[PDB]
Amino acid sequence: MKEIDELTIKEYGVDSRILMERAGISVVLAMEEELGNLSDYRFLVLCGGGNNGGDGFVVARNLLGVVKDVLVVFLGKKKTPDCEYNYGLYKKFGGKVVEQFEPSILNEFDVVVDAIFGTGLRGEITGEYAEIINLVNKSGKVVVSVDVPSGIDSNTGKVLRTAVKADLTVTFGVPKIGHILFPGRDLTGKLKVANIGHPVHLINSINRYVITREMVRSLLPERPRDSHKGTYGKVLIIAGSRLYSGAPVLSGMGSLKVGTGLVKLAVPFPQNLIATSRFPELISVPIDTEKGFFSLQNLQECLELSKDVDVVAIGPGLGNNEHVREFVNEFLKTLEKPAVIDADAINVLDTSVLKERKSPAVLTPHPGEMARLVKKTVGDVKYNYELAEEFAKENDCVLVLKSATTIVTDGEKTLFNITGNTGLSKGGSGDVLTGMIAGFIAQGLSPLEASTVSVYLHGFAAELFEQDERGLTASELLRLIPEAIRRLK
Amino acid sequence: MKEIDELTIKEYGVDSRILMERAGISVVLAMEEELGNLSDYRFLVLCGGGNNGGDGFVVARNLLGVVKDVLVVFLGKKKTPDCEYNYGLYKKFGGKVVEQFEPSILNEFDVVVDAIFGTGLRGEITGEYAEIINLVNKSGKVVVSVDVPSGIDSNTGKVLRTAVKADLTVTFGVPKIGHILFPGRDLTGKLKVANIGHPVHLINSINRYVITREMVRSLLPERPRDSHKGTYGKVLIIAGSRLYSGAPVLSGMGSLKVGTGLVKLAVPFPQNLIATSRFPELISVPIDTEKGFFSLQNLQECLELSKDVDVVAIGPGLGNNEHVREFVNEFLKTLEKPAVIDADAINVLDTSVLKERKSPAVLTPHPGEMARLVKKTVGDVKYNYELAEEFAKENDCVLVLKSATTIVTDGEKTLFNITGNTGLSKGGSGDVLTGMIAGFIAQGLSPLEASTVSVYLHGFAAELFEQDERGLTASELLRLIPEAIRRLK
Amino acid sequence: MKEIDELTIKEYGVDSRILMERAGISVVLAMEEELGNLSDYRFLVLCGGGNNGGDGFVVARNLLGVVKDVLVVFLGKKKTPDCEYNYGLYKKFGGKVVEQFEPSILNEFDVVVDAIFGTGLRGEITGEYAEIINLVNKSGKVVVSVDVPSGIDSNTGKVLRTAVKADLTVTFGVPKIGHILFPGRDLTGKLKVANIGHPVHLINSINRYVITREMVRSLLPERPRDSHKGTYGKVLIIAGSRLYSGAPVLSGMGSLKVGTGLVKLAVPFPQNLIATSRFPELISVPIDTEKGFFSLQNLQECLELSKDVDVVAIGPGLGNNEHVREFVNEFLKTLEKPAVIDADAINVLDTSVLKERKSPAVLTPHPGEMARLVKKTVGDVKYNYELAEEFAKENDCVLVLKSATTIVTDGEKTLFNITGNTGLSKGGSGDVLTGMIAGFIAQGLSPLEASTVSVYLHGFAAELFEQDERGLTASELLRLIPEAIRRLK
Amino acid sequence: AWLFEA
Amino acid sequence: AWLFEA
Amino acid sequence: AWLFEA
Amino acid sequence: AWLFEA
Ligand SMILES: [K+]
Ligand SMILES: [K+]
Ligand SMILES: [K+]
Repeated sequence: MKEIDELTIKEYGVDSRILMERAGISVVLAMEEELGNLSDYRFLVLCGGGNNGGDGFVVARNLLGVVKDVLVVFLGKKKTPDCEYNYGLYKKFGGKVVEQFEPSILNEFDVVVDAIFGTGLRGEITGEYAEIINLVNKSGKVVVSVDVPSGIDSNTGKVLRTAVKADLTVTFGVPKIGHILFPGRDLTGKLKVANIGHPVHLINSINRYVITREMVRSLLPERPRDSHKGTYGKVLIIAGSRLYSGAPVLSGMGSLKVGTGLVKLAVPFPQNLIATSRFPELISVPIDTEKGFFSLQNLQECLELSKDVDVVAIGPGLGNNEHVREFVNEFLKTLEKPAVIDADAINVLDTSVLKERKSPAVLTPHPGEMARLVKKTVGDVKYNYELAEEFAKENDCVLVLKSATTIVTDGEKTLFNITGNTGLSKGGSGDVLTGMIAGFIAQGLSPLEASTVSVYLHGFAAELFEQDERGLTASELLRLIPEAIRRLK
Repeated sequence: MKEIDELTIKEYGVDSRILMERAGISVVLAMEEELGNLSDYRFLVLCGGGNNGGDGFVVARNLLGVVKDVLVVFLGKKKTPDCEYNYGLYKKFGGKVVEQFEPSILNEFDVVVDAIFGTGLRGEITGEYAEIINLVNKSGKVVVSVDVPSGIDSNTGKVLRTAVKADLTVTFGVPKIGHILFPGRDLTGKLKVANIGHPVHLINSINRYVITREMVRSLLPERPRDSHKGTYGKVLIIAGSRLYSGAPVLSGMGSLKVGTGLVKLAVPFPQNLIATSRFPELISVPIDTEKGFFSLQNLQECLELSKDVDVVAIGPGLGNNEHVREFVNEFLKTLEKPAVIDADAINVLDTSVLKERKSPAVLTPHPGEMARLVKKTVGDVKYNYELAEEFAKENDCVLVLKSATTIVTDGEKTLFNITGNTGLSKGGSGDVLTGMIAGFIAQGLSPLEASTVSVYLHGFAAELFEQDERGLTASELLRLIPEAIRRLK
Repeated sequence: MKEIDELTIKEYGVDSRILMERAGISVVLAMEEELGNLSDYRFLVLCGGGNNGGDGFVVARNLLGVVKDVLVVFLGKKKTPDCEYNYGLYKKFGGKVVEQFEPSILNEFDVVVDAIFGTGLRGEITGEYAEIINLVNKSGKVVVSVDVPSGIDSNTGKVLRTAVKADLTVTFGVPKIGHILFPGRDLTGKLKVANIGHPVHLINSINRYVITREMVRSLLPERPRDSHKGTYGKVLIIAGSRLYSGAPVLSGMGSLKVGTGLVKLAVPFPQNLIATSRFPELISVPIDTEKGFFSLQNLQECLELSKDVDVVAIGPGLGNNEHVREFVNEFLKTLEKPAVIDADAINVLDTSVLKERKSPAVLTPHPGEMARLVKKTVGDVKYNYELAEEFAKENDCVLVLKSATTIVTDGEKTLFNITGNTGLSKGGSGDVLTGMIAGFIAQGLSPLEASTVSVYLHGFAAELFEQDERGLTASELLRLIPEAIRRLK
Repeated sequence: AWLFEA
Repeated sequence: AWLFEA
Repeated sequence: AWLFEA
Repeated sequence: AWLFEA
C-alpha cells in the first residue's frame, strides 16, 4: 500500500494533498454512519507529526463549526509536509491546538479520534505516547482510529508495547494485515475500508486478500440438474483408532454435508461401526488391525480403496506411534491422488514425502502441529504468513494454518479467513473441516479453492448457531453447514 | 438480621418505630403490585403481640380509609413497645380490633394479612394459634405473610407443627434461610424482599446468599476471540461400568456443553464405544478391565491420562464394590489435580484421603450419599447447611449438597441455589452437573465459582424445557444448557 | 396542612420523625417512577435548615449505596430537631455533606434535589440562596423539588424574587395553592401528591380542592331513557348587538352541546338571523331595537320570553352603553329565575341588584371584568381566591373567575380548575362557557355544580383539539365538547 | 393509587 | 429496584 | 447532515 | 458501496 500511495502520486499524478483530504473526510463520514448526527458530540483529536496526524488535522478541520467542540492535541516533534499543510489549515479555519496532554482533558470530550501513529509506526511505544494511549483506553470514551489503531504493527497485527483499543477503525484502500491478524484485529473494533482515490487496478494488484462472501459464492460448484452420485465425486477418509473412534464420523459428514456424492471411511474394527450407527448414509469399512491402529499391514488394503475415489483425507484420530508413522508415509508416497492431511497424519509426516509426490496435497495444521512440523516454537509460527508461504512453495502444497484467523496459502496467493467464533475451539471442529475440504476437491475445486470455500463456510456455520457459542459442538456444526451454504446465495 | 436490626437502631440511630413503619408500608406496596388497586378488597389482619404483629398494625392503619374494610384480630397476650405504639395508632385512626376469632369471620374478607409470628417463633404452634392457621389454610382466601409465614422457623425452613401457606411473603432486608429451604420455601409463595432502611454495608455483611443471575453473569468466563482448544481447558472423566454405560456420556457432554475445549472419558471396554456413538466429539478411551469395573490394575493408566488434563471428574456409573473402592482411594491420594467427586466415588470414599490431598476437590452428593458419607440419617443431613459447612472446612473442599434447593459451601461462604424443577428428579441429571462443574474448573474458575455457576445453569436449563417438566430427560437438558447461558446475558 | 401535620402529631400521635421519613422515601419512589432505575445517576441534594431540608436529608440517606454518587450541600444556618436528627443519620450512614457551594459543582451531577425551602418560606430569596437557585435554573440538569419549588409561596403561587424551576415536584397530603396557581404551577413541573400517613379524615377536611375527572363524572346529570326535550331543560340567552352578532351563536351552542333540550336566543334584528344560518337547531328571536342594542324598551318582551325557561344567560356581545346598563339592571332586578351573567352584563352591573335578588346567579368574569366590577387593579384581583370568596359570600352568588387556572367559589367552597391550554385565549371562548353553565343549570345542577362541571369540560375540550392549540377557535371547541363528555366516562 | 395522586 | 428485590 | 443539506 | 467496503 505505501507502494500504492507512491504510484498514485508519482506515476498517476494525484496530489498527495488530495489523497490526504479524501482520507480525512472518509473518517468523518464513517463516524457519521456509526454515531448518527455528529453535531451533539465533542471531539478530541490526537495527532502525531506524520501523515496519520495530517489525516487527523483534516478530520479536525471538517468538524469545525459543525459539532459541539473540537480540540486537537498535537503530540509530535515535527510535521511532515502534508501534516504541516493541514495543521496550517486547521489553524486558519479557527481550530484550537494544544501540545500538552492533561489526564483530565478526556472529561470534557465524547469522542477521541486517534491519529497518532499509522503504518509508519517503527518499534515500541514508550513515554508520554504510551501514557496518553493508556489514559484513552481507561476513559470509556468512544474511540475512532485513523488507518490502524496506534500501536498496532500494520504488517503483523502485533502490539508494540501498548496500543489503542478502537470502537471503529477507518482505513484506506485495503485492509492491512494488522487489522486481520490478532491481537490487532481485536483492537480495530469495527473496520471500514474507504476508497480515497487510488486507481482500481492498483487496489486489485494486492496479493493477500480477506476471503469474502462474494468470492466463496463465485467458487461454489454447480449442481447441474442431470446429475448422479458420481457427478459430485468420491472421497475416502482414512481415520480413527481404538482411542479415537469419533473423528472419522465428523470428517465423513463434513464431506457429505458439503454435497459430495460418496464418502467411504476406513476405520479399525469395530470402531468403524460407530459411524454408521450415527449416520448410516456413510460407508464405514472395517480395517483389521493388530492393536487398534493402522500400520503397514493395512497399506495394500488402503491403496486399493483409494483406486475408486477422487480424493483421500488422512489423519483424524489415527494416533501417533511408530507403526502409524510408517503407514502414513509409505501411503502418501504411493498414493497418486490428491491428499488432505490433518492431525496425526501431520504429526508423523516426513516432509521429503510431500516433495516427491506428483499428486497435490492440502495440509491443515493448527499452530501446535505447524510448530512440530517445521521444528519451531508455537510463537514463531502463529500468524506467520511468510513462513506458511515458504512452506507451501517449498513443498508444493496448500497450507491451511488454522486459528481465529486462518491463513490459506499456496506460496503465490495468500488468503485470510475471518469467519468463526470461539465455539470452534473444541475437539471435533478440525475434523469437520478436513471433510469439507476433501469434499470440495472431490467436486472439482482445486486444492486452494476447496480450502478457501471450506474455511469460510466452516466459520460461517459456527456463527449461525442459535444459542451461546461456547455450547457449540461439532455435531451441531455439521447441521448448520447447509444453512451456511444457503445463506451464501 | 436480628443483629442487623439491632446495629441499625443502637449504633446507626434509626428509631425502631421508623424501621417498623417502613416495613408495614412495604407490605402495602407489595400487595398493591400483586393485586392491583387495593380499594375493592376487604382485609383481615391477624396480629400477634410481637414486632411481627406491630408490622401488621402498621399495615392495618395504612389501609384505613383506602380500602373497603379492615379488621384486626389480635391474638397476643401482651404487646411489645413498638407493637403497642402501633396498636395505639390503629385505634386512634379509627380501626376496629377484636380479640376473639370466629371460624366464619373469614367469610366477610377477601385478603388475610398474616402477622402472627415472624422470626421470633420459638417452638411448636399449638392451641388457637394453630386452629386459626388451619382455618386460614382452609379458606381459599388470598394470604399475605409478613416477614415469614407464621409457623416457618426462619433459620431452618421447618414447619413448627403447623404453618401458614402464603400466596405472597414480604420480608425485610434479606431473604431468610426459611424462605429458601423447604418446606418453608413452598409456604412462602411469591417472595418480595423490601429495603426498610438498613445501611447497605450491613445488608451486604450477610454471609449466606442466594445465587442470582447477576452473580452467575459476573462469574462466567471470558471467551477471548484469539483462542484455541487449550485456552478453554481439558477434562478427564473416569466413569461407567458394564452396569452403567450411560453416565460417562452425560458427564462428558456436560463439560463440553459449558464451553470446555477437550473432554476425555475413561470407560471400560466396550462400553466406552457407547459415548462416541452418541457424541463423536468426545474422546472415549477404552480401559481394559477384568470384570467390567475399574480396579487397581487400571490405576497407572488413569494417572497417566490425568497428566495432560486440568481437572478430573470421577464417580458416575463406576459401581460400588471393594475393587472400585481401592482404585478410587488410591487414585485420589495420588492425583495432583483438582478432582470433582460424584456418585459411586463418593459411596466408597475414605475421607482421610481428602484431608491428605494438596489439590482441591468438589464433592457433589445428594442427601442419600451425604448421609452414608458422614454416617448419619438422611433426615439429619437434608438441608443441614451447618453440617455441610463443617464437612467442607474439615476436609478442605467444596461441598455441593444437591436437592430442590442446593447448598454450595466451602466452609466460609455458603450459597443457595433455587433454580430447577422436578424434571431434574430422574437419573442422569446429576451426571450432567458433574461435567458442568469439571468443565468450569477447566476454564479457570475456582472450585467454588465453578460449582456456583454450574448449579445455577443446570437448574435454569431445566426451566427452559418447552413441554411439561416431568418429561425432561438428561439428554434434553444437555441441549438446553447453551440456551441457559445465552439467556444469562 | 401545617394544621394537619400538627394534629397528626399532637392528637393522633404519629411521631414527627415518621412523617419525615415517609416524605423522604416518597420523593425517592417518585423519582424512580419518573427516571426509571436510579442507580446510574449522581444526585446533588440542596438542604436548608428547616423541615424541608430534613426531608432532603432523608432522601439523601436513602440513595446512599444505591446510586452512583450523592452529595448534600447544606445551606442553612441552624437545623430544626427533625432536620438535625436526619442530618445525624445521613452522616452516620457515610454521607458526604459540604456547606460551601461552588458554581462548577453542578458539572459532576445529573439530578439536583431541591430541599432548600418548603411551606416555611417567609419573604424574598436574596443572597447566596438566590445565586444557588439561579445557578440550578441555568444548569440544564433534572430538578426534583421537595414539597414546593423553593421560592414559590405555597399560599399564593407567587415567586418570592427567585424560584426553582422543577421538572418534578413531590408534595405531601394535598396539592398546595402554590402548585395550582401561576406562576407557581409553571415552576412545579410534573406534580405528584404523596400520602405520608395523615389520617384520611383530615386530608378530606381541606376546603379548597382541585376539580378532578372523578368529581365531574359524579356530577354529570343522568340521561334517563324515557325523556323528552323538557326533561333536559330550557335556556334563554339574551345577547348580541349590531357590533357583536357572533356571541349569541357560540353561547347558544354551548348550551345545546352539553345536552340542554331547548335554547332560545334573544338577539337584535337582523343579527338574530346569523345564528340560525349557522345552527338552525337554535331558536333566535328577533328583538326590535332603536340603534342595534337592547334597551329598556325591550324589557317587557324579555321578561316574557323568560317565563317559559329555567335559566337565563345574559351579557355576551351586548355592548356597554347607558341604555344597555338600564336594561340589564332593571332586567336582573325583576327576573325570578337563575341568571348566568357574563361579559358586558358584568361591565354595567350594579352589585346592589345581586343582593336584592331571591333567585341565584353565576358571574363569570375574566380578571379585567373583575377588576372593574370591584374597582381594583387587575393585579389585585388576579388569582385572588380570598377576594373571590368574599365577593360570592357578600353577593350570594357563585363567582367563576376565569384564567389559566379558574377559581369557582360560592363563599364556602372554593374549587380550582386546571384543564385547558392557550387556545382558549381568544374571543368566543368565554361565550361558549356561559352557555355550558346555563345549560347545566337548566338540567338541574346547582349553580356551583353547573359551574364546576362546565369549566372542567370547557378546558378538557380544548385539550382534545388534534392540531396545535394556537389554531383553536370557539367553533372547533363546540365540536369537541361531546368528545370531552364521552371521555369523562 | 395508595402512595400517589397524579 | 429501590424498594424490592424479587 | 455533514455532507448534504436537502 | 462507492466509499466503503465493510
Ligand atoms: K492511528
Ligand atoms: K407472619
Ligand atoms: K423545596
